[PDB]
Parts: sequence; structure tokens; C-alpha cells
Amino acid sequence: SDPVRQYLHEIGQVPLLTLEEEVELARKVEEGMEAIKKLSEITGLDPDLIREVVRAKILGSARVRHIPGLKETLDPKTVEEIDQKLKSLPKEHKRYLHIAREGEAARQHLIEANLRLVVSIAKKYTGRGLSFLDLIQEGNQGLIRAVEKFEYKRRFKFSTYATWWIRQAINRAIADQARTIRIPVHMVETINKLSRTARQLQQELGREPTYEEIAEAMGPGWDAKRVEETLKIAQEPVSLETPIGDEKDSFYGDFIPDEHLPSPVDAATQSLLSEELEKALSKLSEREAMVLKLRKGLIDGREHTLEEVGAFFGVTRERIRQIENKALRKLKYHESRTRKLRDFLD
Amino acid sequence: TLLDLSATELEQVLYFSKYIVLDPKGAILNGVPVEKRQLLTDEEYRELRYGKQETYPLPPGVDALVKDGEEVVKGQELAPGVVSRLDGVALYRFPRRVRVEYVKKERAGLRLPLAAWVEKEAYKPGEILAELPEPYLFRAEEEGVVELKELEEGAFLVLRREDEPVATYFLPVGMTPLVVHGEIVEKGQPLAEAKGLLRMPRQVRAAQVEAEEEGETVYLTLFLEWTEPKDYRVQPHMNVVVPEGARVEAGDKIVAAIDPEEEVIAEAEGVVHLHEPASILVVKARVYPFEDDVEVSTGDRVAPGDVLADGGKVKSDVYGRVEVDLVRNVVRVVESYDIDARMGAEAIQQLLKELDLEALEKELLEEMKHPSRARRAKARKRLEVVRAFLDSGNRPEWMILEAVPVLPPDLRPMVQVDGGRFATSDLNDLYRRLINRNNRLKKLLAQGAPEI
DNA sequence: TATAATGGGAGCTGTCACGGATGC
DNA sequence: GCATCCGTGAGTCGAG
Ligand SMILES: [Mg+2]
Repeated sequence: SDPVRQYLHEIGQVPLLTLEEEVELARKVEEGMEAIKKLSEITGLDPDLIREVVRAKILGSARVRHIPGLKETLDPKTVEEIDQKLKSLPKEHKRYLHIAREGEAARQHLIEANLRLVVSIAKKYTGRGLSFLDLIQEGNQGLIRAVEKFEYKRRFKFSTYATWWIRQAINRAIADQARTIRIPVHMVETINKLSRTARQLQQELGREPTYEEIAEAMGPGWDAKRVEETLKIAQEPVSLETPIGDEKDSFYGDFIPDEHLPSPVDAATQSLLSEELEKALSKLSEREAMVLKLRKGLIDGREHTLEEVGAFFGVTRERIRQIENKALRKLKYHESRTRKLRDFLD
Repeated sequence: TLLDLSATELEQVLYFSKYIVLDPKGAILNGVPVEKRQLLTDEEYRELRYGKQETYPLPPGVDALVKDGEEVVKGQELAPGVVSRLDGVALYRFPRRVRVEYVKKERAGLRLPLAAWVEKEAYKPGEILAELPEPYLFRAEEEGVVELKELEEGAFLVLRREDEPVATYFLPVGMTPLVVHGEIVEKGQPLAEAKGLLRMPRQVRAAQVEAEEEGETVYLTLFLEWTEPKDYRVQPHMNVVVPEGARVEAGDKIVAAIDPEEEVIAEAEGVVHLHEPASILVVKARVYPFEDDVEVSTGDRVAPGDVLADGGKVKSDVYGRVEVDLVRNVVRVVESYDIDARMGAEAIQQLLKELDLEALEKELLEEMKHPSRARRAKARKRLEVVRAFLDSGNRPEWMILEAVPVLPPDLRPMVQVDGGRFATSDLNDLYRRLINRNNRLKKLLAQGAPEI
């Protein structure tokens, strides 16, 4: 029913490691990685492909999918070929395979055992724009990074090194996903810094600070305009479904006109404009009207050069320019005469 | 309705409360065999798919009542405060101390009254060496300094004049040594008193016996073989690289560690005994020790009558998953079925694809003639959907979404209002949730994330 | 990038009448 | 065969 409760149950299933269990798991993981590198040395194959194969057989055929980094599409066929190629190796070499498998299994068990930490850390990041479950999952990504990067040699407990990467992943998630209009992480940092600055400033000023005071507190490079524009780009959008009035019958979006699609008046005006332009062009001859329509783009929509209309009508560019000139001139005279195209000039 | 699944059940499968089984591979839960479209809980699916196991804590200072690799029956106490709830192969988890019994084969002399000595070509442990009517004083036949080495029972004397030993005497049970360590002894002074019956210790056996008769006494040169225990303490950051009861030689390492100076290396030939484990792991499994190269690696799943190790000699008994133990040099199969039980709309989509419509229509038609009113009712309600799909030409599995459509953007606008501020439809936020979660799903898959 | 850290947190309570699906 | 659960309905402009 409640997804969080359900997940907390599934997490409550796997029991917490002891110091020895943790050390052994980490050790098996590390030695497993070493073994994969060794198998890469021996076989002369790609360490990543080998890792994906070992992980494939450990996880089973329940999960097999093409890895973005891998060169070959990963399917039961290819993993069977590679597995059999790994079965083809001498006892001391074939040993490293077992080391690798044990490594993967240890990795899985390590993550699964440490899933609680992620929750305990993520519970404090709520209200920041991401759901609890999302924070948890991103934190889980962090946990995975921590597992693959851990060194048991340092004798530090796993939680210490894990927490760093977990917080890292949660915060990266918050910075990346939380805005309908996405903002770069460094810019989000600058914006939050501006917020904290303004909040401290207001905490000592007994009022909201001006742009100038914030600019002062931000240091050199920061003036009022920079603070103002930074606050401008930080603005988040508002819902079109935002309710208006105490009833349920009015949306905020109902008050917003469409500026894109031309109005009936605008359309009709463009129509009468085209018709009138044709009327005026019909007082010219075929050639000068056509030259004008070509140069101004009434024909294909593009505006032809003098050399194009000149090569089209078979005259010099000077000539075509001259007939364009006289065309425009006759149009000017007729326009002064009938005053027909004047009203379309606004 | 189509798949005959109650609302609660479909809720459970789609939302990942419960697994549903496809191609069960003959799993068994509580004595009852498993067939398709059965509803399995998490514990049930885990017991069936990954096998049944448990681990138990050992309070500080307490040792095991059982041995590593040893089969165990339910109810059998592994410790004074620990009883296993199941049957199977017990395994040691993180032994705190490792005892090494060191093999020593040496030569030691003794002198006894001829009347007392019982003549034998060899002496087994505990076997009486001699029977003495009166107290007898064993005396030193050499001069030098005394090295007294005391076993659990029985003793050794080594006389060294130059620091080079000139004598080795054996003192079986019943002989109380009259000398201390490092004592200076001249020739013919008593090193011991023998009283009543004297016999071989339980720790040491006499492999060979030579005897020289001189005067009224016999001098026995005994070729003896015995083991001397040495305890090693294992810290939590250390791991045991050696199996239970493994023959080791000088230079080999019993227990590794972070740094080489804290390592445990074997000083001499001896057998290894693992004591005081941090915890004990009871698994239902079949053990298969191997003397050579193994054909299957860790994680592979295998049926009875399958190749395991030694070029096809040792094979599989039960159904299970293969854990290859290099430390104990044994292939261990934890008993588990290969059963395929999925969750979510993927399972449902699979079952939907596997529905043959005409067949189900026939079934429901035969169901419509039943005397019961309720059965006819439900069969009618089902046959309505079945025939709806049949007549329409719609595939049932289309009720599951592989590809979620996306509305044209102008119908879910992002628009700058009068003041230059932005206003937008909620559908964008919904779609963003969707895409974030999907992408994170693809990345979690590609990176081989755990099942939870 | 390393001290250690390991199961969340509000509910919102004065209608109603129906229809249809589960449960004694 | 009959209690009880869940889902879904519950007026029109106008303005806000
Ligand atoms: Mg400034």
C-alpha cells in the first residue's frame, strides 16, 4: 500500500553486517576485481566485457542487456561463448574466474546489506524538490559507487566512505532534477549561495536586503545588476492549472491568450494585402511584375539576386535592376494616385 | 478478468508485493509441488530460488560442539546456547583462533629393569610400557645441561653439553622427573623416578622399538611420533587461507592479513584445526570435495546428474546453485530450484501474450452449462471480455505499455506570461518524473544493481 | 573521495445514494 | 442468500 513502508520492509529483510562480514565482503570484491584484471591479462580480452560476463552468470540470465560502453551486444549467445572461453583455461588461470564470481556475489551482498544507510541519510533531504523514494534511489547509486571504490586496506568501516558518495549522489540529484527548467550545477550552487547570503543579511538587517547589500556581501565581481539577473534566471515556472477563486471552476491558464496563431483580423488583413499587391502589380507588365515578385520573394519565397533574374529573363544584371527600378517607380506613381496600399502601412 | 486474477492479486504482482511463477521447473514448497501462475511471497520465492540457510551467533569465549563441513540435523545443538532450526551442512564463519598440531618424529632412549619391561616391537598410545614392583630411579648416562620439554602427559629430557645435545630421554607417564629446565647433571644422577605401572601418553605413540640388553637392565631406543599444538589468534581484519585439517609445510601461510608482519606462517609440518568461529552458518546443501580441476564456476545453476569436477567424475545429487570453495577445495551445491517467478507488468504482459483466446472461449463456453448460477455468471462476465478482444482484433497484451506516448507540447504548453514569467502544464512535471525514473532504471540495470 | 554514521512520517475525521464487487 | 467495502456522482450564466 505505502511504497516507502514496503521498501523499508524489503530493506529490513537483509541483516546488518558485522565487522568481519564487512571486511570479508569488501576483500572478496577487491580481489575479484584484481582477478578480472588478471583474466584480462591472460585472455587479452576487454576487462569490462569479462566483468559483464561474470556479473551476467552471477545475476543469471534473468538480466541481460546491451551495455552502452561494450562493443558487442550482450546476449546469452556471446556470454556463453565468453564463459566457455573462460572454462577453457588451466587450473591456476581458471581459479581467477571463481575469484571473480565470488567477487561479484560479495558486491551484491555488500550493497544489499548497506541499503539502510542510504535511507537514514536520504530522510534528511526531503522538501528539497525530490520525492523520498527518489532521494533513496539516487542515494543507492551513491552506495554502489562507494562499494566499487572502497579499499578495506585503510581499515576504515564501510559507512564512513559510503556516506560521502551517498550525500554526493543525493545532492547531485537534487541539483540536476529539481527544476522544470534545468539549471547547471555550478549555477545552482551560485543561486543557493545567493539565497544563503541574502538570508544571513536579512537575519542581521531585520528586513529583506536590497540588491546592493547582497552585492556587497557576495564580494567583488558582484554588483546589483548581477544579483538581480541571477535572481531573474532562478525564477521557477508556475502551474497553468493553478486554481483561481474559492470554487474549483477556474484555472489560471484560462486568462492566458494565444499570441502565436494569427487573429481573424490579422489573417484577413494579410489576405487583403496580398490581393491588393496583386492588383497593383497587375498595372505593370508581365516582366516587371515577375521581376519584382522574384526579387521580393513572392514566387518561391526566396529573394533572388540580380544575376538570377537577369539570367532568367536573359538580360544583364544592370538591365534587370533597371526594369526593377522602373517597376517600383510605376508602382509608386500608381500608389500616390489611388492611395490603395497606404492603409496597410499601419 | 482475462487472466483470472483477483484485484488484490494483480495489485500484489504489478506493485511488487508478490512473485508469480512461470515454468516452475518443479519447485516444492511445504511438500506441495509448484505449478504455473502460483502466488509466491518473498520468503517463499527466496527459499525456492536461492535455497534455505541461516547463521547463528556465538557468545564470547564459547567454542563449537560441531566441526566445519559436518552435516547437521535439525534440533542438534551447535553450541551450548545455539540450536539449529534446520538440517544441513554447517560451516565456520570467522574463526577467532587457529590451532596447529605440529608433526614431530624423533628418537629417544630409556633404561628399565629387565623384569619390569614388557617386550613389544612397538607401542600404541596408552599401551603399558613396563610394570615396576618397586620405585626405580632412571639415571643420566651422559653429562650436560637438561632441556625439559613437558607434553600434556609424558616428558622429554635433552642433555646438551656444548649446547649440542648429547642425549635424548623419553619419560612416559608414571615417571616423575627429578630435574628442572636448565639443570646441570653429571653422569649417573637420577633424572626421574618411576613408580608402579608406566605407560605411553595419549599424545605420543612409539613407532619403533630397539632394545639393548645390558646386565640386569634394558636400554630402549624408541622411535617416536607425536604432535605439538600451537595456538594462533586471528583478528577481525584477518582471513584464514587454509581449510580444516589441511597438511601444511614450513613456509606456507595459514592466515593472511593487511600487512605482512602480522601474517601467520606455518613453522613446521602440521595439521590445521579451526576453533572458536565468530558465527556458524547452517545451509541445506550437498558437499562435493574435489582432487582436481573443476568444470563449473561459482553461481552456475545445475540439475541432478550434472558435471561438477575432476573431468566428469564427481557429479550433482540434488537441484541447486554452485558455490566453488577454493579454500576448502570443495564444490558445494546449495539446493535450489531454477524456477522462474517474475513481478510487475512484465510478468503480466508475458501471461497476456500466452493467452490463446479461442481456447479460453471454449473453456468458458463449457463453463456456461454448469448448474451453478454464480459460475455461469462469472464465466459470462469473462467471456464478454474474451469475445470483446476476439471480435475487435485487439491483442490483450496491449493493455501493458512498453512505450508510453507523449502528448504534443502545444497541448501542454510552456508559455511566457505577460510579465515574462513562465507558466506550464502539470503534464510536463509528470512526464519529467517518468523520464527521470526510467533513465535511472536503465542506468541501474546497465550497472548491475541488486534486486531490491 | 576515508572517524563513524545502517527501517519515514503525516493522517483529518458533520453528505449520500447508488451500484457493483467480496465475505459471513 | 446479505452485510459491507469502494468508487463515483452531486445546476446554469456572471467574477475571481
Ligand atoms: Mg560588490
